[PDB]
Amino acid sequence: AMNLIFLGTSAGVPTRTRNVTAILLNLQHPTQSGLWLFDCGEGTQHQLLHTAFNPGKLDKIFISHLHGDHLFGLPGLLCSRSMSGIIQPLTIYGPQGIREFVETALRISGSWTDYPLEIVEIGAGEILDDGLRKVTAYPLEHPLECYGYRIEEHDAPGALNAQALKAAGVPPGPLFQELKAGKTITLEDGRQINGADYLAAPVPGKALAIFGDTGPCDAALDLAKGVDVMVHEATLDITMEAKANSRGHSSTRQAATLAREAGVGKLIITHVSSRYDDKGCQHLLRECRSIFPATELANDFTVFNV
Amino acid sequence: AMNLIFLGTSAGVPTRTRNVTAILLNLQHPTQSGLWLFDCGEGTQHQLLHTAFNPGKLDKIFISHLHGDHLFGLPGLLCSRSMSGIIQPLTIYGPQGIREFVETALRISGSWTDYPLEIVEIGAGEILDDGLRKVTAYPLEHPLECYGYRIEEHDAPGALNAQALKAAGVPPGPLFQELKAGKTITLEDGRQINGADYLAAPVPGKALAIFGDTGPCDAALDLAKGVDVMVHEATLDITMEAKANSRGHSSTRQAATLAREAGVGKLIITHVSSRYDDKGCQHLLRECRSIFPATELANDFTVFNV
Ligand SMILES: [Zn+2]
Ligand SMILES: [Zn+2]
Ligand SMILES: [Zn+2]
Ligand SMILES: [Zn+2]
Repeated sequence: AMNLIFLGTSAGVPTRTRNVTAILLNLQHPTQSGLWLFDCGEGTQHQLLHTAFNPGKLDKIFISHLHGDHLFGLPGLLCSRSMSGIIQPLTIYGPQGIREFVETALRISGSWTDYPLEIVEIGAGEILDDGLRKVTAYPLEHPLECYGYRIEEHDAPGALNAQALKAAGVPPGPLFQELKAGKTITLEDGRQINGADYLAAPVPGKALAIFGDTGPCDAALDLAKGVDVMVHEATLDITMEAKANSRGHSSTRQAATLAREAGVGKLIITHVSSRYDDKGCQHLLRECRSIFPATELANDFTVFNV
Repeated sequence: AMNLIFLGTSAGVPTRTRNVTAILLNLQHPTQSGLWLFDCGEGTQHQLLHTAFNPGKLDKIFISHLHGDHLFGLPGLLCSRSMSGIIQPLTIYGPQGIREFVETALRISGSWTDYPLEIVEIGAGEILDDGLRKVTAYPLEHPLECYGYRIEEHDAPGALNAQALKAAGVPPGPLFQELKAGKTITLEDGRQINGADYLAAPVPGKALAIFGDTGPCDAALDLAKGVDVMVHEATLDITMEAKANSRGHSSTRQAATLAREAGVGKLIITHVSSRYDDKGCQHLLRECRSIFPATELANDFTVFNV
């Protein structure tokens, strides 16, 4: 369950090596094994096309903000989806204007969809409840209304300790069913056993925070708070922190420090400036690591376990 | 002077091997050495970025029609142009709606340009006169208003035959200047020489026809008429001619036959269906060739001399 597949990792504009923003979320569930997409910069559909993922599995698309490097690319994807035989329904979630944009693009281009498409203009707060996980939007600091997304899968109820029960005399099968239900079923050995003393340790869910572009901000800490994996931009190095901050971006240290401040398992930085070359990106990594060793650099097509 | 650089050659949707439509026209002139772009499907700017062409030289963009596979990609290019330091002015020519599309995209995405941008809603007829060449729009048969573009460079006035003059006694230099002007300057050898009898054979210009998507149509022959190079779609093979024609497309034979009918030097087919693989595209080529041997298959990044 839960995989991140980076399609684009470049700030603002594409480069020979990194395409603009798009992050894929593979949700491997027993009955919810679908695909989710966070952002859609130009070329996203191309990027996808080169992977073996089934474009049909993708059912939801979450846009953080409407800047070209996170949005242009969506109209083409929608048309390509339809031109394939995909008919599985699709839902887009994003800030106001998202609907006007998509509609206009489709209108003028003489396009449609042969699959039901639902566009949802969102705002801060819970966005949806899978029944298995919930997504929550958090407002960030950026030139355009921009949301971060916290994806949390509800905690799994603690399961019965089969071994402990077997140890206690309860045989597998018959009264096993009942003890499962909760019944305080008594044993032929003259002894009552309350299944509630064996349904131990209810495993907590995995927590993921995919941020939208942002400079330091209040809500930032909430989104991050103890999440397993935190995806955060690191557009510029420390010496450019002011430049970054002025445009709604964060510096290497700012991201790492927030990681630390929020006690998150792993930090994945992206949206790196086209100004830095491969080595420059390793220098960015070092900056983050020397303030939070558990940081990694995303790359086009790089994968991550939540 | 005059080069075609194909950026995308795929019908409707991108593929692992061919991107959607975009054709580059390199105009190498003594004082007009700029770049021209015909169509802008998604990924066009990416495609460009991988070539050594100076994106700054590009000053004009011609859109045949507004279908996504010829249009999405334009907004991203404009933003990237501006994000570089490009300031050289840019002009877009295309059917109605082109302006509304570009503007809306830029508005919603919170973008601008730091270079003057001129959008021009066109219709049939001459589009511009370079002074060196003229571009003319021709209406075609397709689900959306779609124009073909004839680019003709005016004929070069015949130059003076230096040799013939030297043969006739006229020395290089002095009276050479005058004979150039037209003066019937007389020679010391007692003899008048009218420069008009030496300014021989006025070389005709090169003629290029970049078609937009189309099924057979009346105007098609005009656009094509004797042009040096004819770029025409060949979306489907002969056995699919009806399917093709029903959607505003042409079959292999239809394109070749029009080539022949119009007496054009070379035929370059593109906008091939993602349905055909490499071999299938060679089968498409054969079809064209057996009705007009001078046909070639465009490929992403393939170049052509007009
Ligand atoms: Zn961005
Ligand atoms: Zn942004
Ligand atoms: Zn087309
Ligand atoms: Zn079309």
